[PDB]
Amino acid sequence: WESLKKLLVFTASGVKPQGKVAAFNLDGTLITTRSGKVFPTSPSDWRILYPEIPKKLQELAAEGYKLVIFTNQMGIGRGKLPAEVFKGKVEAVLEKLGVPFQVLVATHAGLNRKPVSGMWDHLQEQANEGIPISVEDSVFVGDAAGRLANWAPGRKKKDFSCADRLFALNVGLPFATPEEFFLKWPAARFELPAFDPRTISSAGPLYLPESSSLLSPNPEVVVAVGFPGAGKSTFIQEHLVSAGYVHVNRDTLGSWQRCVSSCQAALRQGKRVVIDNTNPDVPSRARYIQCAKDAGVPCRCFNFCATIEQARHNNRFREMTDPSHAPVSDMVMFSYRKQFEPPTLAEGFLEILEIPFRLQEHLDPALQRLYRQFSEG
DNA sequence: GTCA
DNA sequence: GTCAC
DNA sequence: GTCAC
DNA sequence: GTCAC
DNA sequence: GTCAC
Ligand SMILES: Nc1ncnc2c1ncn2[C@@H]1O[C@H](COP(=O)(O)OP(=O)(O)O)[C@@H](O)[C@H]1O
Ligand SMILES: [Mn+2]
Repeated sequence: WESLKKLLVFTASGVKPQGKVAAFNLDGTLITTRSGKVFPTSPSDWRILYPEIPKKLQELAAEGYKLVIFTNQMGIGRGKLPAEVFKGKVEAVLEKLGVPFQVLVATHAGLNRKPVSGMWDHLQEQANEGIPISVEDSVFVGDAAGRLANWAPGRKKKDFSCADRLFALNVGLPFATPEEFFLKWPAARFELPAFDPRTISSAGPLYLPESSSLLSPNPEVVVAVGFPGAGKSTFIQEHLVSAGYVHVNRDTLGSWQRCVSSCQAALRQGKRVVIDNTNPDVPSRARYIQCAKDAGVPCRCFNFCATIEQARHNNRFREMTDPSHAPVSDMVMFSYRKQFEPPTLAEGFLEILEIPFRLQEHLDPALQRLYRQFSEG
């Protein structure tokens, strides 16, 4: 065993560096509960999932594969499951399996939690003896495979997650469910998430209508509207603030009232101001429209188009890339969704720019890779 | 993020 | 300093 | 309660 | 956390 | 402490 950075690593005696791997998930793939319940009642509540398993694990072992387990255990980092308790469930599990295994445990959220590919990377980079690992000559077996309800005669309930299949996808590993793999069952029906980060691009206009202009040389108030994670601050900094707009932000000032004051003062200095809040509904936007009317200046709306799933994906990406910032929770997202009212001219706007979400152009490579990965099961 |  | 938000 | 598989 | 008290 | 899930 060893305790690393948001990661656990049990390495067995007899585990040998190899250039192909056969990796599995733990719960639901190698073992299951005797209870028939999701989580283990006793710490004795576990049995091998199929009797075929140790036999196949032995063939693979001799056919040269390195044997590895990729398991999410966040209940650990969240204090719902003491490490040493779990630390030895797998030690136990290993013996009944017989074969030498290498175990990688994702204790927390972030790059290491499947479907994101951290644990895999940690293996090719640090956990072998530098010997490369052929992705296509490898394989991942997992039960979190997004299978539909009633995916087989016996099996009624839909999978709780598509995390294992998506992990495979992000890596490029061939994938199979424990039944397809161990029992030679035929591929089951399944569905992937509706939002696919791989097909997001930079193609198309930065804003609509294209006839309009992003900036104005005269004082105005620009009111952003959009989910947290829609990319408002990033866009506003790159195109408005760096050109002289005063950046007014509740996150920074503490209250809408202070935003209003600060907007008022900026207009008094003859400046152009942008309100970088979520501003989801008519009453939130009216605050700033009123300021514009009072100062006798135009008010425009930048309406950020990111969908909830796009914004959630960005939020996950922020957690992994920018930790000093506090994670927005889904509750915040669902609340925005219920509050939301489309911006319209009747509110008193001079115009409304729609700002579609467009992948960042010259994005650094290694972060493009990360951004491209499915980040939730 | 928000304080409606 | 407490309060509703 | 909001980061158990 | 800030607002209005 | 509130919210939607
Ligand atoms: N156009 C874009 N392409 C790729 N990533 C983006 C884009 N806009 C924002 N991001 C990333 O998404 C996250 C949210 O950005 P941010 O501007 O803070 O959103 P908001 O201000 O709407 O909450 C950040 O990680 C940021 O780097
Ligand atoms: Mn922001």
